[PDB]
Amino acid sequence: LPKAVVFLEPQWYSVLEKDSVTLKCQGAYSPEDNSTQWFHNESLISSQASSYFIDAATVNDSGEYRCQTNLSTLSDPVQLEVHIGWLLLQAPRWVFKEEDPIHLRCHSWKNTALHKVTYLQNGKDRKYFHHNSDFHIPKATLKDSGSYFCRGLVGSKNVSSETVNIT
Amino acid sequence: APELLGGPSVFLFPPKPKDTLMISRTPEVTCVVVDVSHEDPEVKFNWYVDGVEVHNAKTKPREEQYNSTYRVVSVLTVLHQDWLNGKEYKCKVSNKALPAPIEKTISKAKGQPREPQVYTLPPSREEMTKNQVSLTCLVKGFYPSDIAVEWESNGQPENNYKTTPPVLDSDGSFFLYSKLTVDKSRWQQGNVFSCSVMHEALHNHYTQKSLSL
Amino acid sequence: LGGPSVFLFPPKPKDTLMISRTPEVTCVVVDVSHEDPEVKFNWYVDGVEVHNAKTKPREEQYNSTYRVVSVLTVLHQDWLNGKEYKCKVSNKALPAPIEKTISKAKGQPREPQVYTLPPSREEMTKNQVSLTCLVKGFYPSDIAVEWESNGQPENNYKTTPPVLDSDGSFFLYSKLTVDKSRWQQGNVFSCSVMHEALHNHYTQKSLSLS
Ligand SMILES: *[C@H]1O[C@H](CO[C@H]2O[C@@H](C)[C@@H](O)[C@@H](O)[C@@H]2O)[C@@H](O[C@H]2O[C@H](CO)[C@@H](O[C@@H]3O[C@H](CO[C@H]4O[C@H](CO)[C@@H](O)[C@H](O)[C@@H]4O[C@@H]4O[C@H](CO)[C@@H](O)[C@H](O)[C@H]4NC(C)=O)[C@@H](O)[C@H](O[C@H]4O[C@H](CO)[C@@H](O)[C@H](O)[C@@H]4O[C@@H]4O[C@H](CO)[C@@H](O)[C@H](O)[C@H]4NC(C)=O)[C@@H]3O)[C@H](O)[C@H]2NC(C)=O)[C@H](O)[C@H]1NC(C)=O
Ligand SMILES: *[C@H]1O[C@H](CO[C@H]2O[C@@H](C)[C@@H](O)[C@@H](O)[C@@H]2O)[C@@H](O[C@@H]2O[C@H](CO)[C@@H](O[C@@H]3O[C@H](CO[C@H]4O[C@H](CO)[C@@H](O)[C@H](O)[C@@H]4O[C@H]4O[C@H](CO)[C@@H](O[C@@H]5O[C@H](CO)[C@H](O)[C@H](O)[C@H]5O)[C@H](O)[C@H]4NC(C)=O)[C@@H](O)[C@H](O[C@@H]4O[C@H](CO)[C@@H](O)[C@H](O)[C@@H]4O)[C@@H]3O)[C@H](O)[C@H]2NC(C)=O)[C@H](O)[C@H]1NC(C)=O
Repeated sequence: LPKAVVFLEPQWYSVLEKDSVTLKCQGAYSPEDNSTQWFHNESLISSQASSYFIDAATVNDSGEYRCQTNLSTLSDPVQLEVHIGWLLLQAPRWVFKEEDPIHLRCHSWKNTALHKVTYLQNGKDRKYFHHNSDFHIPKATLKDSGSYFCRGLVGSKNVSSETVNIT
Repeated sequence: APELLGGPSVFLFPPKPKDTLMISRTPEVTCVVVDVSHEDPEVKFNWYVDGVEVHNAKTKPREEQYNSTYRVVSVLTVLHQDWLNGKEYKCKVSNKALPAPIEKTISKAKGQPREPQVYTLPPSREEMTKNQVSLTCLVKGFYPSDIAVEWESNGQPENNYKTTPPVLDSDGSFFLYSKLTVDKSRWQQGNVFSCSVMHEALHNHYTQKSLSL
Repeated sequence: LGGPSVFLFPPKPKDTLMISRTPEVTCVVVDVSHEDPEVKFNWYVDGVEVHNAKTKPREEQYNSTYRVVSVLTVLHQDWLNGKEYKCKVSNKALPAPIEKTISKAKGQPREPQVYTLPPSREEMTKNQVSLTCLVKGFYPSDIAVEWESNGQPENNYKTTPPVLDSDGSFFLYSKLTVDKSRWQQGNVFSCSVMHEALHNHYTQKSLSLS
């Protein structure tokens, strides 16, 4: 028997509260009764949805998410990191090195409108933006070893994102 | 209408110097909150007296619309000594329209408290040409900047007068002037007046000085 | 919003009085991207374009953003007569140009009355002495006051900022200190007052013992 696999939608592993997440348990089921089992930190939860939908993401919805089915071994695990804030720096992984444009998204709580956004590394402004927008990098470079965090203007008040380590 | 993308701000104001100094006056610190979401009003506050909360009594809202948005305020009757002693009053506003709560913390300025000095100055001869002289009383060498001032003539108080706010003095102390507008006569006819100065470093949180010809 | 911002500054008050001084309203533009650093300034006085009237620009880099500065020199009269100065900045990332006008405070002015008020005996105890000089009934708040003691610019002397009176004018003191000895053993001084009134926007009043 194969293992079920859990996918995220959207593909952001770190998210803000109020955000919407969806964990889908891809795979095959048994033609006779096909229910799915979801595991939060190796524990259950209202077991069914082939797609457990996390509608209003909060901190607790955080942890390891795994899924199973009448014809699959326990899925591999998937981590959902949920934080409290106005902004959040996103990216599939922070451990980067070569051939891959560093994708950095500055996200705003409830997706409010963020403007005059800066992207920083080591308390130094590395990139400015009139209107909020992702921060990519042409060709991946070993010269991207630092601590990042974005911030901008939600309306007319300032907001910042917790810092992160782009290793 | 007013779009509000952004955490309705919070402002906290201390209490009036007199109210703090007069043991018969109730000094109340206020946590004003503006930009309250039409579609998400009323907030929960949290006052932390130097450390611990104080839900009991010490509370007082009463919503009130405005420009095109609401405005809630939290009054918190203080403790003369406390305040006048350094108690750091914290307020924490929480609207379901913010990602989290906002914490404003205000407290009596820190520094060697200083006892003022009130001097009353008679208008300048060159002003006699006017139809109202100006009774001027100074108030130097004190700290903090908090203080009140008034004018006693005899049995009953004055109105026609203005005062400049404290000004950091060359010696880390403070000072100010309060000019009194009386009529040419009233002064000339030799009447007497009193600069009423209320500050903390006062023998009884009160001093005085009369001004006559 | 979101884009470059614009701030307009006025001339220095003292610069607007001494004709020997050169006034200038400044129009700063911030949040100028490195993508569209092109900033087009258009200035307008009382409605017409000043064109150049000798206006000057050029750019610099701060945050990781740009800052441009055009600067129009203001003609004393003009300024003082209340002419309005408009600045129209327009960037590419700017949906529609930003206009900022600035102008000297509206309304008829008032001749500031100055009176020197000698210290008080009550204070004739301490070692230093509080000399004072109030100025009242002047408009607007555009005023500076120094203290000529001996054809010099004395040190320790504080002045308060104007305060609105009941009239519509303002007033402000200016306690000037000096060791006792000095004043004590008979000496003189004067506070300098500058407003857009005074004969030559200037007047001085003396104060000593006796
Ligand atoms: C619609 O709703 C409101 C009101 O509508 C309209 O009302 C008319 C009358 C008009 O004048 C406008 O007010 C308005 O269009 C509107 O405004 C509200 O939000 C703004 C900010 O967005 C608030 O602005 C703050 O004001 C305080 C001062 O507030 C008091 O004092 C002023 C004196 O000018 C009064 O006008 C107020 O009514 C307040 O009254 C006080 O009430 C107390 C109760 O007892 C009393 O104790 C006080 O004595 C009394 N005052 C009086 C009447 O004498 C300022 O302090 C704020 O400044 C600080 O923040 C700004 C940033 O905005 C900084 O630039 C500035 O430096 C200050 O920052 C502080 O600096 C110090 C150092 O100096 C630090 O120590 C502090 O820590 C730091 N604080 C910070 C930022 O952390 C600020 O200007 C305004 O007061 C609000 N009005 C109300 C209801 O009070 C609102 O914006 C509008 N909606 C929309 C579309 O936006
Ligand atoms: C990134 O960096 C940019 C540059 O900021 C840099 O500042 C210096 C100090 C550095 O150390 C760092 O701090 C930083 O790298 C940011 O630009 C700033 O943007 C903000 C808004 O986002 C602006 O804030 C408003 O500022 C105005 C006016 O501010 C005056 O005072 C400050 C005090 O330091 C000065 O920095 C500033 O230059 C302004 O005055 C000064 O400059 C004038 C023009 O040069 C002088 O006038 C001229 O003087 C000449 C001689 O000196 C001559 O006499 C001439 O005739 C005369 O015109 C002036 O003399 C001098 N100081 C004074 C005043 O005497 C405020 O009024 C305004 O306040 C309110 O704001 C709210 C909301 O905006 C509004 O509701 C109110 O109505 C008011 O408007 C703001 O505080 C700030 O001015 C910008 N700085 C610069 C470079 O001007 C940029 O924003 C940053 N990027 C981001 C967004 O992340």
